[PDB]
Amino acid sequence: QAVLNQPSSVSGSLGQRVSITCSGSSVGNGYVSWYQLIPGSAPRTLIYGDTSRASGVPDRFSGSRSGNTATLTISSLQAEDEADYFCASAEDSSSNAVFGSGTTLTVLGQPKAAPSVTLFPPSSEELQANKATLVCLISDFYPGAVTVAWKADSSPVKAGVETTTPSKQSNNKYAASSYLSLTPEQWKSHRSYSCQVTHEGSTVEKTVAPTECS
Amino acid sequence: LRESGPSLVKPSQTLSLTCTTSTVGWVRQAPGKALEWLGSIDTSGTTGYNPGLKSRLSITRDDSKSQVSLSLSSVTTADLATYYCTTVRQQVHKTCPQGWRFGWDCGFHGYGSDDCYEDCIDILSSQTLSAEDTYELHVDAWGQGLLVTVSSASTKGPSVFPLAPSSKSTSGGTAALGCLVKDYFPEPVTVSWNSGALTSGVHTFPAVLQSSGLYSLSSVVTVPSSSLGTQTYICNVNHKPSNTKVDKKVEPKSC
Repeated sequence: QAVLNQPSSVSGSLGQRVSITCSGSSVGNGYVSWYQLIPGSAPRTLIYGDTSRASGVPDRFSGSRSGNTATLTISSLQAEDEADYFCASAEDSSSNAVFGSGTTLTVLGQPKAAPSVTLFPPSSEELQANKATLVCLISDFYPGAVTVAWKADSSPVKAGVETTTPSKQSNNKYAASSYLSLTPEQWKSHRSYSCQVTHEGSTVEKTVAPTECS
Repeated sequence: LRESGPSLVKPSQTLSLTCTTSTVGWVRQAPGKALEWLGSIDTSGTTGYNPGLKSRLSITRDDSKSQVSLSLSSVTTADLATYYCTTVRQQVHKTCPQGWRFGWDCGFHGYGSDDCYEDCIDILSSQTLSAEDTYELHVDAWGQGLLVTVSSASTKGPSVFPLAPSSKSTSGGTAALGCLVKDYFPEPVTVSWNSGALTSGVHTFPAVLQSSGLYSLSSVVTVPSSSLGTQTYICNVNHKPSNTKVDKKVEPKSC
């Protein structure tokens, strides 16, 4: 039950350097390895033995130690480095290791990007299955902070709504999704529905109407 | 390293997984939690286990079939996690205090050569301290990760609906089309496009969990607008927990 404590969040500027610390529970008897976890991917070993790089690890990733405190340094921060990082160490002849609390790295100074918003009304197939789901897809924005509101005839809607937290796309920009689950009767009981996406002092609103084909 | 086994195990039951290959360990991660070591086993069969879990943990290996096994008994919702098959490198390193030297570094190879000696050569029958141990363990390679849900609820396959583009939802040269994967359980659902040939502009979203206890997600691809009238786009939904594969062609709306 060795305690390897990391800062929960660290931020650095694009192209600059950043450090993620891994401090011990209190005689550092084991070496520290580091790991990179990008959602949707399996973990990636970066550093082992305090300072040795693994295979395919760029040179900007570097490790160092200072008595019970191991540091992962990323010298030239890139946008693809935004990820979760975990240190680890084995504290005995036991074939066991302990992982650090983890650090979520934020890369600032990336190009801001207004969101694109796509609003799909319920498909004819789903409507014929006696269901109606409005699907609001939000893509290609940075930073990854949006609030999503739904409207029915310009009246707010809070029930039957589900929204996903923004996550990175393959191009290092963010995307989010929101759903409005209705009954077919409710779908026709209004003249229009809107998805409103607020992002950095800007609101993009897309609208669909049961009386007009998408 | 191929994680195989059920994606759903009922409470109180014993989860059992296997990792086909051709020193292996297991790591897991519960949602919003740090990585958690589980155990490993080398060619000599020796086993090590996370002390807090060794009661329920059981790991085996068939060098014959090249298959390592994990068995976690009496599972609870606390064992809901992604389970990773790994490869481990372990190497204990021995060092002597500053000045002190190993017997073999002084030239002595009799009994006690691997201990540290303050007085080198000079009547080696001197003060002898055991060498200090520093342990180095790290995961070499990671498996893709099998998601194991722990719940009494029953498996349910997904219903897939098309997210078709229309004349007003285009973005000039580009257009969005997708698939809505509704009401499945448990996670995960994997989505590809055109059986893996279409990978650019594709984004598959994380799933939402509805008040019904069921999951839903969407996958979208940005394609050229001009090609829509004749191009064929198919989303491939795979839900291994129900052994369900659904391919759905997404056509543009006639409006």
